Amino acid sequence: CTCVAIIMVSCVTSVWLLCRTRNLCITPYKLAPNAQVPILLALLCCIKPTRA
Amino acid sequence: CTCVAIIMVSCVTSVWLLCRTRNLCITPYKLAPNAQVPILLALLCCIKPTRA
Amino acid sequence: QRMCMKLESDKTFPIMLNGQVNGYACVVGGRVFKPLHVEGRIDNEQLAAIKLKKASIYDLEYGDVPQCMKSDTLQYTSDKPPGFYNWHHGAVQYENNRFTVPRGVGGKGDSGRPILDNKGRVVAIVLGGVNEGSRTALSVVTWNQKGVTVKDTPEGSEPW
Amino acid sequence: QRMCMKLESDKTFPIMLNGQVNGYACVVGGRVFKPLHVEGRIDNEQLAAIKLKKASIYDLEYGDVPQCMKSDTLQYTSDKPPGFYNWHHGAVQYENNRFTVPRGVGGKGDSGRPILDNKGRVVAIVLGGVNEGSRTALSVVTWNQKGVTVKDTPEGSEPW
Amino acid sequence: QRMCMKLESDKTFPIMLNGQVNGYACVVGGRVFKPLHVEGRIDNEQLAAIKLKKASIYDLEYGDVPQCMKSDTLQYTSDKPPGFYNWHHGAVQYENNRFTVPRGVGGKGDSGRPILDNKGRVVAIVLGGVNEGSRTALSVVTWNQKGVTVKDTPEGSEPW
Amino acid sequence: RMCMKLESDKTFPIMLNGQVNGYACVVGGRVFKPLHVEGRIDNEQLAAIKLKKASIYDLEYGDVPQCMKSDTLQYTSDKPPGFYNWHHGAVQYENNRFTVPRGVGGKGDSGRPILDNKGRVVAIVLGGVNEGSRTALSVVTWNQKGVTVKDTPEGSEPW
Repeated sequence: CTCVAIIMVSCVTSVWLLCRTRNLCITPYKLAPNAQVPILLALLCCIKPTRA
Repeated sequence: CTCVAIIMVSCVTSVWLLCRTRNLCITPYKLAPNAQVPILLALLCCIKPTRA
Repeated sequence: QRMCMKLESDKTFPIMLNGQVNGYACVVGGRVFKPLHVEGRIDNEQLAAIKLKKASIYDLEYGDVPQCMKSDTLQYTSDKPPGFYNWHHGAVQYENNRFTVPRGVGGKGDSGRPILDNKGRVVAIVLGGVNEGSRTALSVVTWNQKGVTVKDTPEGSEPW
Repeated sequence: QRMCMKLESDKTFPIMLNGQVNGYACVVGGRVFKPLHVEGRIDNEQLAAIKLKKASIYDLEYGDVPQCMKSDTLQYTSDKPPGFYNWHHGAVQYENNRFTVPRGVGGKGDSGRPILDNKGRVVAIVLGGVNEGSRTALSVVTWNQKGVTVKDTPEGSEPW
Repeated sequence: QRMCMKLESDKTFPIMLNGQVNGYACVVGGRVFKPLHVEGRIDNEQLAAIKLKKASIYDLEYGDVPQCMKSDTLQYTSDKPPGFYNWHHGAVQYENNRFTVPRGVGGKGDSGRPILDNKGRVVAIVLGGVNEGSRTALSVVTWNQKGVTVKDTPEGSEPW
Repeated sequence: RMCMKLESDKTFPIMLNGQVNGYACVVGGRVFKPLHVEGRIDNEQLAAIKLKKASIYDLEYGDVPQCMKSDTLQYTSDKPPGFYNWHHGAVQYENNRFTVPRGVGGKGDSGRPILDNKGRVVAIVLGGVNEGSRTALSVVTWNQKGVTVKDTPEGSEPW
């Protein structure tokens, strides 16, 4: 249950420190919405560029 | 409790298939509101004609 | 010029769904008929504060029109002859049972128009009505020759 | 100008409750119809020394009209078309059954007005009738197409 | 006089924190940008009744643009030359990186002004910007030459 | 001055479902809302304001923000037998009370501050039945000492 606990710790910390960082890196990008940068290939959980 | 159940079944089914059908037969009638038809004498749960 | 003069005076009410007029709540003969599938608040506190269930078989609401809106609330005759009934998007006349207008009347955002004579007598409320070749039909809700409230629906009806 | 000329000629009688008029004792079709909840004496000795029980289901009194005023008291037709029946505070018209007048008619101190044609025929007497909207109702006491004396009353009528 | 002609026609939206205009929601390139520490309702049902999370590093709300305002909202260029961009409290220009105005622009109740070309191109939004000797600065959110949305901020910025 | 000075003043109606039933008036710091008058207000500096009950006087209070501070209805406590004025006419009375001509309106009116030609609030309407020819004014006012008091004839009015 400790081992089950820490993975749930490592889950939710990974949730925040992915989804926040997935919410970020699109806020700089998906607010300009043209946003010509084909380095979306670092999150691939927040997706769909504009062909550019 | 089965016999008590089925009457409660036969209650609520009678509720809907009376009150819906009492909500109906006044919606055709109590929306025109003159509505000269003295055959309200089929529901007598939704009541009060307009003397006509 | 009674198609616009009289109708602007009528106390119909549009239904802004988040600011978007999708239909007109017309107060007609006592009780009000909101087109039910049309959703949204309305521009009257005595109308938007008005709880109402469904006349779902006809797809209408009801009233509960309070004592500060009634009494010239589009009084009317239940029947209709084949009359030139008029409203914002033009006039209608048809000879047997139905209502059909020239093409391009607009059903979307329109359903809710009470169907007034030049005299100013409601005979129907808009529901829809696909183009039948040339003309645009009208589905409506209306009254029977007996006064019985029916609805008139051609096939492949329009939204609201 | 028949709504005030013809009426002032008629033998209506206000019911002063210690000088305060609360309604009009009118003499209609033989007998007299005093509004019962209206109380106080009357300006006629042929009507002031006159004892009367209750038509409490209708909330009226009755006659017992002396023979001196007989032979001219507000003859009428029991029925009514959608007519512009008129009196002191204006005219009424409604298409089937009810009676509705423009707003501000006043229902206090007035219930007791007989409901006269331009011809001058009483098809009703006021019971009140709440402020409905831009117009105002009239609950009344009137007569069936069969001549049967009835009362017509919308929901939540007025005092007298 | 384009600083008011073009600008009044633009569909910004003030944020009344209980009547108190503390900032302007602006509807930019599709999505809408609220200065997020500014709080309160807004004068559009398309805009008032929407929930929005936080662009907390920039301190803004976000999209929430219904499709009816789509096809006309504040198209722009991400970049800017050192031009005279304009709004209600005057114009702005700077050579390198930033935005500074004549003194007295007002920070309170102002943050939310979009930053429009004479041509009508939104290059940024007000955040703040302390007085710099003679001039007043502007902290903003804007866009990189690459188009990356960034915020340019001098030290000791303003309330909104 | 019975309408020029008053329309310029920052009175505020209380719409109960759109129906005005009284005027919240911002009087020397604290606002004095008639309490039995219910409904929201046409000022959000005033409508988002929680206020407990001065139920012995049947009022609310302030808690008025600071933007409206430095300009609100400066007044005196006392009053001579002056021709104090507002929307529905003027008032004067000699000792203790306030009475106006008939038809001032008690309904939808209680909340008017009671202003001099100079524009000084010595009272606020509470009500006050018709007094034969004239009409009373139940009010809330200030004692000669300054003590905030309410004046009430028998059988006062709704708001």
